Amino acid sequence: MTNNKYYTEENKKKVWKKHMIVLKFLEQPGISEAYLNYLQEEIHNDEWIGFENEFFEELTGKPVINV
Amino acid sequence: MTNNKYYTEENKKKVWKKHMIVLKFLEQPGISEAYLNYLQEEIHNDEWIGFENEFFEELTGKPVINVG
Ligand code: NI
Ligand code: NI
Repeated sequence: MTNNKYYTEENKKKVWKKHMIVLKFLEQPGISEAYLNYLQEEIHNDEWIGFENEFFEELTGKPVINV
Repeated sequence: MTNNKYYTEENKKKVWKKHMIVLKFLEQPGISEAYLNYLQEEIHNDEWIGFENEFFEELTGKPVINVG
């Protein structure tokens, strides 16, 4: 069974760093409130499956990572 | 700038999912533009030293990840 195309070490590193970039953006004024309102809207979208812990941590201001 | 002590598989999976959540937020009206503005203000900030490639891929709309 071929090795992963998507969830790869290089790609996990790239997402880690790009997530740092976006995270500083989310803390900007105006943007913060909109991210929050978006998160409140999205937890009720059943398009996401298996994402419950992450939505909660995001909604409650929990640290991104543990540690 | 990090020793990668918390760069663990569990945390990588967590950051993966969260970044998917945020990615859908960026596609909303207004937010993509605001994000590009932010990145433009941000390019010459020595806050992102060592982030150059990621920053550039983000600014030029290059894919989030590399399929191959
Ligand atoms: Ni609901
Ligand atoms: Ni510069």
